Amino acid sequence: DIVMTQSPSSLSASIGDRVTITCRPSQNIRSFLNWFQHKPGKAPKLLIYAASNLQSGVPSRFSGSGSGTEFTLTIRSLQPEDFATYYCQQSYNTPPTFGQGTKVEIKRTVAAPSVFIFPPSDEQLKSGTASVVCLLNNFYPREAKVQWKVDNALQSGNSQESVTEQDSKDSTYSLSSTLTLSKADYEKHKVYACEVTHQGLSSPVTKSFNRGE
Amino acid sequence: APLQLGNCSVAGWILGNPECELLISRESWSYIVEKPNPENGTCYPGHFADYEELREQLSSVSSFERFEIFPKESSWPNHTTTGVSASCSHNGESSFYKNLLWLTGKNGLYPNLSKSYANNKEKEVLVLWGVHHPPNIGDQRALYHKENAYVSVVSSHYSRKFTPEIAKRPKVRDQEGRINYYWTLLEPGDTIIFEANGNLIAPRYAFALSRG
Amino acid sequence: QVQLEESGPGLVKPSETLSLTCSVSGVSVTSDIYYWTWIRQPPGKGLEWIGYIFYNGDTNYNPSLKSRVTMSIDTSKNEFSLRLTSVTAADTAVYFCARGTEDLGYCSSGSCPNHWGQGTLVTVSSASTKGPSVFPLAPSSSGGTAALGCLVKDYFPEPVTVSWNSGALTSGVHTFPAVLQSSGLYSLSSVVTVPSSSLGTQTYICNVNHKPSNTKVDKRVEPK
Repeated sequence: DIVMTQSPSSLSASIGDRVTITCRPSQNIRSFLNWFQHKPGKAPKLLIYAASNLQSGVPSRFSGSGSGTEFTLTIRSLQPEDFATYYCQQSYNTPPTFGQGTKVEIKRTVAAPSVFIFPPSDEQLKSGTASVVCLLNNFYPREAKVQWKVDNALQSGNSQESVTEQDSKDSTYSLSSTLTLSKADYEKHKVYACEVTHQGLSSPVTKSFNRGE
Repeated sequence: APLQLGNCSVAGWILGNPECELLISRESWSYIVEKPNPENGTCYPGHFADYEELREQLSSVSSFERFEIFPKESSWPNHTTTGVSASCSHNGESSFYKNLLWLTGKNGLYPNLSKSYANNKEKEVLVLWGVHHPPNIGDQRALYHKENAYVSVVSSHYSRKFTPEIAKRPKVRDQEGRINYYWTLLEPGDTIIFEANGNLIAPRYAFALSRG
Repeated sequence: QVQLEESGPGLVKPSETLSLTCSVSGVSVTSDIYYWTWIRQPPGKGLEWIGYIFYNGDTNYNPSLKSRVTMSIDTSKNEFSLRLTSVTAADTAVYFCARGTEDLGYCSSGSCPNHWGQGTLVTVSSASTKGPSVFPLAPSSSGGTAALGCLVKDYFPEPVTVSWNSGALTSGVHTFPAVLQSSGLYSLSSVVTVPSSSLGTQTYICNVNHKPSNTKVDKRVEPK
């Protein structure tokens, strides 16, 4: 019944930066406020309980402050592994209620992607579909343009992209782009190429194969 | 004449928090002045039983003297009473509440203890005590040498048996342990009896008082 | 020091009852100082607390959900459970079980769960399950590092899990978020980078596990 408003909903900050997330209950809740960290695919972890007590295993750069109707989690120097979504949770009246969360991403130095291309397997072609995959490995920033060309003719509408969550050690991203064609469409062409443009590359990088090689 | 509690909370002042001798020991008051956020209260984390009731019953007092109900140096010949905690640090060094004593093992043993106090003071006597909850079975044995321990406080109005609940908690001030604090009023004439073979945070000072 | 393993269908048809279990390891579900909680998170929204139960019997369920949820403890299996009746698409969520430790001085009763399981996804739908097809991304063309992978195509519902070499291989693995394809089925790739010098003599297998269709698929990835 007590409503939790966290701000901001999202932020980006560089390694070493001081990061601050605020939490506002819908009524005064004294010190009965906890902070949780949720790293990708992992069990949520209690970081700070009863407003300011650092929980075991939590690094001392994390600190919680405030009471009453304004609360703050501060990270005094951001590290790559602190990528997570953070939540406040009031423990003042039941049911325990949570803020919508603050997703924290890191800002790091530019890193150009390594590019790899994968042709479709023979097994898949008997099923009538051809997936051609292009991989951009370990780069930062997340922004990247991936264009497909079939016999040097630009493709649209027949590819999908997917991006991994930010890596917990080196703060890079990885990206897949998948060109899907019917087997019949796939056999009309010879040269398949993925062309990647990214801030870390002085000019665009093209990887290619010739069908049946 | 009102009673200022400074930077302390009613819990801290009445327990004898080390950061709470601060303040002008007073003998009488009408109402109790307390900051909404007091920083030094239950220095060792834990739940203070029936706290709002105690604040009301103490809201109005006409006479108030502290006195040593179980003297530190003669009551506990078979137990170590020196134990201190970094959670209750005065000036930097570890310490403890002045009005309670952390009884712990002595010579490798924690004998069954039982001490009593009869009210002869012609005033209501306020008696506080704690029960310690360690976070794992290693701590329980280290402090009290028994895994199954009990505390039983019994008077004419009070009759409770505490068994320590031993398990992991969230950390308040780096402590996983808890001490739960308890309190009863002692009628002029009544007698309170403590029995335990572990975990008793025994009273040391109590208070005689009246309310008008 | 305590483990909380969640289990359950993955797919529930609308109006039917969702059941989940949390198998508890490392402490006894009969210790009366702890309580056991379920929490959920609908896709793209916040966390919503479901309730707590103490072994001694005191329970409390979120008033928004109190008329549809019950929880229970099975001492024989060291488990506790959630039952949610008459589900709709609004009940599609990742469900977390959690343990809490009673501490009334710093928390109200049953309200500070401090050990969570990692969660199990439940999708409410009346479409049926379909297990994935798994295809190799065979290495071929690259500069001291080789890349290889598995394409995990055409499954539903979410989620699949991917390990490499039965969990022995973890450095260098990237498993991409699934994308919903135009067929209404999901697709993803899992890739890994390894030393090129290893491809002739080291074996690589991706292990794809899809609980909703109760299917498990191993695929061996060979060079070219």
